[PDB]
Amino acid sequence: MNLNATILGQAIAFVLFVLFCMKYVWPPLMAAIE
Repeated sequence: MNLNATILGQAIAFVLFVLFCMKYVWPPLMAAIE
């Protein structure tokens, strides 16, 4: 079942999360710790 778009979109779900951590968490994390 080579449903490309779903595997691609699973990788989107992963990458979007990961970079959202690299951007919407990094600065306030940095401010909190130093």
